[PDB]
Amino acid sequence: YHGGGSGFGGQLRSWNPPSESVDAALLPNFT
Amino acid sequence: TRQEELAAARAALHDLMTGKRVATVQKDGRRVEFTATSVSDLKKYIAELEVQTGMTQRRRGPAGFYV
Amino acid sequence: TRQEELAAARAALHDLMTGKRVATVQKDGRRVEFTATSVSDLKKYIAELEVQTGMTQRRRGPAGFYV
Amino acid sequence: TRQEELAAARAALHDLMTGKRVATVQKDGRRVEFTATSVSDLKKYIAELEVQTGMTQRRRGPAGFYV
Amino acid sequence: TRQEELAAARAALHDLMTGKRVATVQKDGRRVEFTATSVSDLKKYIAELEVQTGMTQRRRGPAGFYV
Amino acid sequence: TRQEELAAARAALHDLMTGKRVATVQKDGRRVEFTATSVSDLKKYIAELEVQTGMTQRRRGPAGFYV
Amino acid sequence: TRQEELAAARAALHDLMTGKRVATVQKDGRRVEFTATSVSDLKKYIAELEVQTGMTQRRRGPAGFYV
Amino acid sequence: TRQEELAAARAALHDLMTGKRVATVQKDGRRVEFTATSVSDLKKYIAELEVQTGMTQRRRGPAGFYV
Amino acid sequence: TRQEELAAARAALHDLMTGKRVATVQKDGRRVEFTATSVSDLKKYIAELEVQTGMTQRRRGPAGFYV
Amino acid sequence: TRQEELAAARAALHDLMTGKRVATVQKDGRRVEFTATSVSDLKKYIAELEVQTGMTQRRRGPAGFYV
Repeated sequence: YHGGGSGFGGQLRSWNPPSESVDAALLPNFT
Repeated sequence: TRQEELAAARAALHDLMTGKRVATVQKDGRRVEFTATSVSDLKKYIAELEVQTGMTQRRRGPAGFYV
Repeated sequence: TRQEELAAARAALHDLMTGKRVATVQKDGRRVEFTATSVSDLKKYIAELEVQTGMTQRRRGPAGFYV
Repeated sequence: TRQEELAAARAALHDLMTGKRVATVQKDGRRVEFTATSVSDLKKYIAELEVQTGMTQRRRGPAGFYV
Repeated sequence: TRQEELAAARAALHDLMTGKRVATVQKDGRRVEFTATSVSDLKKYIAELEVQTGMTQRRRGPAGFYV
Repeated sequence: TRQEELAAARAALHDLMTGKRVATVQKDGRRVEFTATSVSDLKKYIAELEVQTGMTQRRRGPAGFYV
Repeated sequence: TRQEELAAARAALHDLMTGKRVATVQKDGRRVEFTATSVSDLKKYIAELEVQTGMTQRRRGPAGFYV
Repeated sequence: TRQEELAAARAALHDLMTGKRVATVQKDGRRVEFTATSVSDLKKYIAELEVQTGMTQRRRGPAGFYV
Repeated sequence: TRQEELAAARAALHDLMTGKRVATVQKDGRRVEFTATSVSDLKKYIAELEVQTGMTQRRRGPAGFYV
Repeated sequence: TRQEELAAARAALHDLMTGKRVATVQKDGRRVEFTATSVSDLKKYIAELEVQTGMTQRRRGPAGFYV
């Protein structure tokens, strides 16, 4: 699309979340 | 020859800044007084005259914003 | 005969800027002074008869806007 | 004779602009000071007496607007 | 006696404008200074004393409008 | 040749502050007059040409904020 | 050498404060006039230059509040 | 050497108040003049180094309130 | 020594009030000038320094209000 | 010695008002000048030490209101 890639005028060029399973996004600092 | 009076005006700015900008000089009935300018105008003169000459980059086009 | 007028005015601006515009001279009985003009009017005069003369473009017109 | 003082006032304006508008002149025992005006009023006088003279077009009727 | 009044006042205006109005004059031991009027008041004097004369109109009435 | 420039400007600031910046000198006929700059502009000049030169960090960026 | 000119500026503040800041000194024929600064900027200079020196505490970090 | 600093400041304040602070002296060939400081700055100076020295309490904390 | 100094200050205030506060005194070649304060500062100085000494009060704790 | 103080101050006011307050007096080679107090502060001083002394009432307290 157009919103997924880079944004408007650079914008969120640094917002690259690490696509991973919910376990990988929960267990590290779950406690 | 822009670099010439660029350097001359820079030296004049420094010379005024420290102590040395002579206003009036007199010797036994031979006296001459030079008009003086505020340092701000001389600074702006340095600014846009060095911009006009081929002196290097010192200004950037605004500033972007991003998250 | 505006070009040499431009040259003389730009010179006089330079001498006024650095150190070399004379306000008074005196020779122990032979003295004379000149009225001093502010630098702002000097640059305005320079710009006015600089654009008025046949020398090239120095300032463009407005500024467009596009997405 | 409008051209005559038009030229005289223009020359005087340039003369005052550079450095040479004499204010007071004094030989030993014989001195005289001429009164000095500002520069702005000189410019207005120049413009008004120029337009009063049948000199060429310098002012245009406002400015239209079209889409 | 107002036409020569016009002439004298206009000549004084021109002389003050360029360089030729004397604030004070001093020969050795004999000096006199004259009070110096401004420019704007002199121009109002010129206008007020030329309109009262029989010489032709210079200013006209207010401007109307029409589609 | 900025480092000795820094030294000279700092020294001039020091003499100006305490007692040792001379405005005029005179010896029974030979006298000179120096234009005196203020203190504010001189410290601005100091800061500008101190950050511009190879002098190390003196001012850092904006302050963060955390809980 | 921060201690040296620190003490020098402190003493300069003191003797300017009471009576001893010499402005102009003149023996017959030979006169000089050191420039003079205000007391406020001298105080700010003293403060900034002593805090830059590794001298002891003189400031605290804001102030907390508690019940 | 704070105590005699306080003493000298109090003295100089007293002489300044009544008549006894000398702006300048002249000796038909040798004259000097000292920069004159305003009374307010002297009072702040005396108060500051009075509270800074080891002399007793002069000003207490803020005033409480009770019914 | 506060009581007699207060008396001297009061006498100086009166002397300035009528005609006698000498500003400059000059003989042949010998001249001095004493710096001059305002009258308000001297008045408040008399005020709170007379307050600080143990002489009889002149102030009272605000004021009450009863029906 | 308040009564003669009142007399002297009222006198000095009278001489200052009309013509008889000498700002400075100069014999050849011997001149003195006295600081010239204004008139408003003179009247305030007159009123203050006039009411402070034992002489009779000059001003009374507020003003009632009745229907």
